Amino acid sequence: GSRRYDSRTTIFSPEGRLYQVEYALESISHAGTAIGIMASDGIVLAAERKVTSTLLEQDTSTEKLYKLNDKIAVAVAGLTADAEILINTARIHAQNYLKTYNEDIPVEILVRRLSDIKQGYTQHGGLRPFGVSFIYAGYDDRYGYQLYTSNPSGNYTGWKAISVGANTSAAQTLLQMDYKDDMKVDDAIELALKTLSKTTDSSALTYDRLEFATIRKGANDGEVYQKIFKPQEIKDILVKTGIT
Amino acid sequence: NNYDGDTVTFSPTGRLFQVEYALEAIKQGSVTVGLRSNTHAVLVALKRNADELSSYQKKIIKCDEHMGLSLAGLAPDARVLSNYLRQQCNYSSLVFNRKLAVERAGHLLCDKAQKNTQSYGGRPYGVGLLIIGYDKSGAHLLEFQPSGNVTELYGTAIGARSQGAKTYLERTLDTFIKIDGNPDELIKAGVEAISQSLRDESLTVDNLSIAIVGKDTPFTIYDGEAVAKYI
Amino acid sequence: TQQPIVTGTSVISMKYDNGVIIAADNLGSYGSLLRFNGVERLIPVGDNTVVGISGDISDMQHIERLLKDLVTENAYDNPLADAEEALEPSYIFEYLATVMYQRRSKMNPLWNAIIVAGVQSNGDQFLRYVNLLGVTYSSPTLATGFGAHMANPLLRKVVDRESDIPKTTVQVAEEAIVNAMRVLYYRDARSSRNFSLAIIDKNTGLTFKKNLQVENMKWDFAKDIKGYGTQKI
Amino acid sequence: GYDRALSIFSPDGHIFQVEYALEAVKRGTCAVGVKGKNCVVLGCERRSTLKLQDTRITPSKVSKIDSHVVLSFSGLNADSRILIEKARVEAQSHRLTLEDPVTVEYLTRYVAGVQQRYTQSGGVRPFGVSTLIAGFDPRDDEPKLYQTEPSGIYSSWSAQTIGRNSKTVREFLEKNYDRKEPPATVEECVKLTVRSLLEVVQTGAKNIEITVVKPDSDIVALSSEEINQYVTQIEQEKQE
Amino acid sequence: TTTLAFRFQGGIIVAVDSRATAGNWVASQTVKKVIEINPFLLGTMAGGSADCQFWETWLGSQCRLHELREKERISVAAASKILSNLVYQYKGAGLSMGTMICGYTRKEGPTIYYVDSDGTRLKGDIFCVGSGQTFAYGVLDSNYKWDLSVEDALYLGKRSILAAAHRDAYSGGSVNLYHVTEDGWIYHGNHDVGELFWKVKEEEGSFNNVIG
Amino acid sequence: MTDRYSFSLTTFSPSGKLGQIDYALTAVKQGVTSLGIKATNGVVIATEKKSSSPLAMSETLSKVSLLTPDIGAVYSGMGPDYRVLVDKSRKVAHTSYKRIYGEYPPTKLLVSEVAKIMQEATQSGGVRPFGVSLLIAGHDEFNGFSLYQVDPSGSYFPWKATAIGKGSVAAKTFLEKRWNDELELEDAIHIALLTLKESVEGEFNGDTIELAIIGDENPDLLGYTGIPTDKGPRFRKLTSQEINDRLEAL
Amino acid sequence: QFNPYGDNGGTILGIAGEDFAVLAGDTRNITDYSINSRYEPKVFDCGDNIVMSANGFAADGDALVKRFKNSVKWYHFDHNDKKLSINSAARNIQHLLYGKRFFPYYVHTIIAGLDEDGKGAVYSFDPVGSYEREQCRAGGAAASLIMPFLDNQVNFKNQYEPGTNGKVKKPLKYLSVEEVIKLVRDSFTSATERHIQVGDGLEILIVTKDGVRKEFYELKRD
Amino acid sequence: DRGVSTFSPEGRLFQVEYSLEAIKLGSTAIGIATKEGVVLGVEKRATSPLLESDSIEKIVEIDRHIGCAMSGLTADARSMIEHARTAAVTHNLYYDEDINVESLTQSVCDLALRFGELMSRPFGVALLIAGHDADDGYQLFHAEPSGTFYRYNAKAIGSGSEGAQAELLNEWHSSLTLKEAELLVLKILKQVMEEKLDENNAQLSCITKQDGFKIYDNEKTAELIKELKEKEAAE
Ligand SMILES: [Mg+2]
Repeated sequence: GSRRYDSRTTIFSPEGRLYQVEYALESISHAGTAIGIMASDGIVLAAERKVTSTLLEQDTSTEKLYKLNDKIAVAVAGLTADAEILINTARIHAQNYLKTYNEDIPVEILVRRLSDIKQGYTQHGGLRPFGVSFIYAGYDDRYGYQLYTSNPSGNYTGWKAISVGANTSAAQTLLQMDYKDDMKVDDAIELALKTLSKTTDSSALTYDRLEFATIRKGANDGEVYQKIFKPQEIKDILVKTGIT
Repeated sequence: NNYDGDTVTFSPTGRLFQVEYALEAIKQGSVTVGLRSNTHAVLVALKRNADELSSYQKKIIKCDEHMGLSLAGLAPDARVLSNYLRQQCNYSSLVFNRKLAVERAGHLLCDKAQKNTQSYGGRPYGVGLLIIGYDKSGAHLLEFQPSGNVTELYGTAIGARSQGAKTYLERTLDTFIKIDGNPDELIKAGVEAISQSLRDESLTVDNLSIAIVGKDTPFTIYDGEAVAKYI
Repeated sequence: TQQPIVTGTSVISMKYDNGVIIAADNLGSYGSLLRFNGVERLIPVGDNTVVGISGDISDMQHIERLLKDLVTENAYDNPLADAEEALEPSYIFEYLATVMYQRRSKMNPLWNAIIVAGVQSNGDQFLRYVNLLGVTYSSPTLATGFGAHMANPLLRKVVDRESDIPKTTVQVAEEAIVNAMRVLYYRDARSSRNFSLAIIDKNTGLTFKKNLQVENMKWDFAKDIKGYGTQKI
Repeated sequence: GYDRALSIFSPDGHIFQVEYALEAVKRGTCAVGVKGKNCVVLGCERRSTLKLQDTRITPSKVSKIDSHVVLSFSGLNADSRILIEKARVEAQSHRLTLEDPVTVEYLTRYVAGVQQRYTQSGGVRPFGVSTLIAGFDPRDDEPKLYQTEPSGIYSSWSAQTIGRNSKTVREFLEKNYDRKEPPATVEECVKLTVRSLLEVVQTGAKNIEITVVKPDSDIVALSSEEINQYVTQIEQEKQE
Repeated sequence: TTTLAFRFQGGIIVAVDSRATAGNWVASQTVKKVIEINPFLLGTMAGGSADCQFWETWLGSQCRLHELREKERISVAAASKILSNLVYQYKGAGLSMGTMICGYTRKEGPTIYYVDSDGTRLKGDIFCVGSGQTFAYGVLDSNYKWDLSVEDALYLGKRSILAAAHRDAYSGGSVNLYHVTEDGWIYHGNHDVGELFWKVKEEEGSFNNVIG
Repeated sequence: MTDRYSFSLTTFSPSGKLGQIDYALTAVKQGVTSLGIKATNGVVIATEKKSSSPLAMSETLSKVSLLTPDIGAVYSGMGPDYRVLVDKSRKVAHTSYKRIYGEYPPTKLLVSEVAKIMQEATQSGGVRPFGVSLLIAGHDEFNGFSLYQVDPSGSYFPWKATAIGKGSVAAKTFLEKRWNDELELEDAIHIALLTLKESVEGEFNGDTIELAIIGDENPDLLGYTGIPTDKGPRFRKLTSQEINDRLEAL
Repeated sequence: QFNPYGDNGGTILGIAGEDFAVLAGDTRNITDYSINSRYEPKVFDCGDNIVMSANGFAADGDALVKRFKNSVKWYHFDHNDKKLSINSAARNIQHLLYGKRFFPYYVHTIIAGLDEDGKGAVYSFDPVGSYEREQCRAGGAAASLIMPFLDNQVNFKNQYEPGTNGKVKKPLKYLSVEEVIKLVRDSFTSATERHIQVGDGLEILIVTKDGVRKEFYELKRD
Repeated sequence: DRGVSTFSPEGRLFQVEYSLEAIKLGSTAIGIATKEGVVLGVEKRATSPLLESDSIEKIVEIDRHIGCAMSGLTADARSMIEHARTAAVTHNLYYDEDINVESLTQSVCDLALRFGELMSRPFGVALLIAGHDADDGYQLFHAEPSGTFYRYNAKAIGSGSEGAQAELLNEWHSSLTLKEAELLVLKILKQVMEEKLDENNAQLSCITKQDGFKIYDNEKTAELIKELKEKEAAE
């Protein structure tokens, strides 16, 4: 019958690893590098678009950075189509929580929910996992600024600074070297862009190959503002930090 | 070989190996004999024990007051099929105030076994059954194979070494068919038939199992000292 | 739950020494409108059973098809379909009785009163009743609707208990039935003159009589009846 | 639905998927449970391959199932959350219907039941997780410590360890833990738990987590400095 | 019907009448309104007789399954709540039930739960249910003390049923007495109201209104 | 019976490749060249009508399809897969948008819905991916004119101009040299015809070329008058004659 | 509107002796003011030395008896031909009846036989399954006419020993099967006189350790 | 791969035959039926000295008149026990009586073959079901994952089964007392166990008509072990 053609996506190897999760992680390692850096006064999200073209309409394009709600955003590494399925589910969870409790969803609760969905695909259903890793940048009034990451296994962890996608080994070493706890957003912006500039597989880092975002309390008084940078604004911050 | 992984696969010569393997389970099972006259129908079954501490596995199951069977092969499958017969016998009585014909009982068993041979996921039944009964057309004896093939017979035997009993019945055909109005002599013929399938072991008091149904005889099973008379 | 629309009135029946008789008129009423005059309400099943049905006619026609289907089904893989394994009256009744009670239990009844009349394999007379409620009973005489009130009293004067059955001939039984049908025509406003009568005998088999009429009627005395009390002219 | 039998017997009578789930537990960070006379201590290893971590928000290894019971684990982290959630729901369901919180044994039996179910259900793989469940029964001062594993078997332990190099720390515990006289105080029990992890951990810095559970819903997690004092005192006695 | 149950020093007294009526017609005088759920738990029968019988012997099955799984006697709180949660699922369907779930455990002591087909579950010291409940309450309230002896408590329950049996037309027949201890309930006999009335009238000097 | 293929037929290989998606892209590569160019006041999408037989009436085979009055689509790869995607894309524009908001979806969101359908065929049980790449051109009030590409994976990208299928690599290079942000619609059509000629072997005329535009509102194509706000569709398929007229000025 | 229920009249009576039990019932079946049958058996031998009658709406009565007889058959299949004890049969019937709690069998069921100590047993059920072992129980149309008579003549209620004047009750001496049958016959003769639905014939089933025996008696047919 | 419900060429279900191998790896369980009662005994086999051995529950109560011992993948037995207990209690609810030991055993065995592609595999555990009813007296059954159950006068299952069964072959007779059976289980357990038998690594139980099913205290079993040692040293 049908059994013959079943890949069995949800099984352990003899070593106790999940084949498909491991192979999905291998897929993600070829995706454009995304970096998140958490500062005392905000969070930075920086990400590299994959070998673009001059005819790509950049100002209307979005492959890396997505908004989940007014307080939480994500950086994507892997299959964009898979990520959008999960992103829409996350947006709905945030709204369900807001409708139920009349309060914005805490960052970890949203992250756990998405991570639990990914987990399900590794344990039951016989379907392939989502070939996506997320960096979650968000704010709530309990823990303040938070950075998380989740991968196809459904495992998530908290970070001060983190990278996903390509060259994470090189990127994580560079971040570990220059990151400090008392760091500020403007410094983190510079670190994020410097790290990408060194780890990139491209010849040079330019505005058309980047997506950039900041979550700041640099919003007028006790509230949080998300800023998805425009192509011209990414070009300006590249000149300011002295990369171009 | 490559065509025995499941029941849904014909071999290049048009064979269903899973069904044939299920048929093999019957041959491994203990011998049981069936035979009838015009008034009575008799089941004789050699029960098998695990060891000397264990009980002897029961071989005969009552389906109604006028019908029952003996099994050879997977006992749980016989329980499923006998339960199904009990229900069909019972449905006929409740809905139509009518005792289920032995021939129609066979048709139902055939069709139930057939569905297991043509569908993916399932498996054939791993048991053979000998159904005896007395209905509106007299005494009857059926042989059920889990391939689906049900056969009305004067006498037969299934299980290990059943060929010896089957040849005996084939010789005695003209004698035992005429044993009308004499239950004890018809059982004697059945006990003498099943004896042709014995090696090393002989028929003891907790070894032998006999059932009978007839004109003015409800389906009744005899075990223990009730069969010492026939040893 | 429904309401009956096109209806059939009394079915009457009785046992006699060698078998059973059953009769029912050929009318399909539509309330007070005597709409359909050629409705057969006695339906034979094989050569040993006749099912008489009153009440809703659309449900009768459905039951008629079930019985037709029952004969077909019994013949499947049955070499003795016309012999030892032929349908008995008792089988046909029990089946209907099951259906009727199941249907009332789903609150969607077949709006009928049924009498199954026949002769069993061993020659025994079979006569049993079942209705929309699934209520069943047997008696030497059985009648539905108005028949119960008017026919039974007359038929019970012939066969008052079980011991009177062997003393009752087919001529006496048929006479009593035919008279009862006349009485019902006098007194039941939803009856017709035309009726069918079926005899199931253990010796002579099934005799089905169609297009019978109520005859020998008394009306002449009506001419003398004038006014409603005091009127003379 | 997906109905494929993933957990099945092999010719030698083994269910490899359940056995491969144990290999995932072997890979997981070490977890240890030690019960004293009036307390239970749960020790957990944190691999220092991950620095730049935010320890405030990162999922802690020990989880409260109720106010009186805790659960630690070794193996797949994502899998453990599913067992923890189910356990927490069952704990509240028990309080709602029985009008009494779960016993530690009951909660263990439930989690072990869930794990077992996943070893003979179609279309699912077993949990790559072994758990240590510890606490005190309601209105009871006797310490409880239980272990579960992917197959679904569970049992009570005076002391136990699971995860990577658990063979080594079990070796330590088997010679250092006396049943006739268990760690009489919180100090002694925590000390023995830290000592057992120091056989395997590497640096005694942020690699050791300790959680102390006492009777009547008295659960507290030790901080870095508090644990560091145990690490300091252990090695100073060792220099002799 | 008249059923009562009250907590005291020596445990619980359960007392019920025996009459069942269909309209004015007295169907039975020998009805059992105390369900023996198990050797430790008792339930009283008011409202729907079948509903009480069926679901309280079912409750006994659930209690048996509990102590097989948990290796421990089920609490009166848990046992009562199994019943109340069940009937609450059937709320609206037309179950009729007014019962006292009575038991004596280590952790709780003597405990009585009034359970209702509306889903009501009340813990209490004295409960009285049925058409004759008001008559029994009067005798109970004016004579009840915690420090009653087992002998006096048994009599109080018996006398309170008699008070109802006399006045309430739909109560009578006979009185069934039970005493619930920690080691289980103890049956204290069937007492015909006809004979009991005259006996009590003479010995107690009560019911002077009635000529004997 | 029952669909017993409840498991994924597309899975990650050890190297991290999703084989069936790659193979679907290989099928797209074999497909006939189609392209899209965005101008300041419009968008053009074009392809070759590769007629399987001269007896076949190639007018009955529409490679360029209207999705909404302001959105059009063209493809490269497997025609049948495209046809069913157009059916689903048309329906989803109504069910998940027009029946809710009382207006047609903006280009990017319709593209998003199409992408979602293609993504699901890449992960759902017992199916293969779609063997097509779509180029979707459209206009809406708040986003203006736009052009999107949608791949078998479900990934989609916005383009100023692009090509897919057989001679895409050469065509994209040709478009890079010609494209600027000051093109008028007629200029884009002129460039489209030039670009498309390179990948066409045989006949090159209005009967062998299918070309449509997203441009000005066409009140003549609305079918009714009386409502001022309703000004007609922006999607218009060029006629065989209209193409040939521009092939003389080529 | 369709009414799924009807009243087929009839009256049944169960009496438990010391080592026997009787279950009697009239054989008349009726609707409204018409007689359907003068002989329609109402009390049935269900096997295992148990007799049963479900009086009231005959369709539900016939359905229940049928299902119980079926339950006896399957009890034998499932439990190695074990005899179904009267107390076990009673509990089983409760579940059959309560199974239709919200669309009940409109019948008053009585069963009779011997308990596991060989003593006479009668069980009495309401329509929805509440049941009890009883010594004496009339059911059906003329139950109210019969039970007071039985209270007086079986249990000797309100009867005292002459001379004592209310001080000593008449002792509850055991009745023989012949004595019970007299009281059954007189109960039904009296019920026939004063209740229109009672008459035609009386059929009594007597249960002893030897088995089930039947006795039939004529009743007035008016 | 291949079907879960596939037959081998010899006419046996692969999965059932493989589960029987898992049971051979299980700890030893022994049952002995007498006219004074049935005795059930097990090897606990703790994997470490830190494992509190009294938490090992391989002997279990189904009803007051039915007990059960297990061997193999003991986690699989929990749902079987649950079903058994439910069946016993349900039958009491429906019939106001105790359920027959055979009928209980049959109800458990009906679960066995409910596997395919219902559960995904057979049970990896064998059960010794011991009990008493009024019809057939004291009984001991062996319930397998094949769905077959044999009644036994005495039976051993687990790793030391064939050695123990040969020993039971010689030792069992129809006039055994309960005390004689208790010692006999202890004797044979001690023979086949790897570790030295004591009250902590072995457990006894019995079912009698009067007292019902009872698991033995470690103090009670310890005395029977000491009684055993002395009587073996007595010759
Ligand atoms: Mg009368």
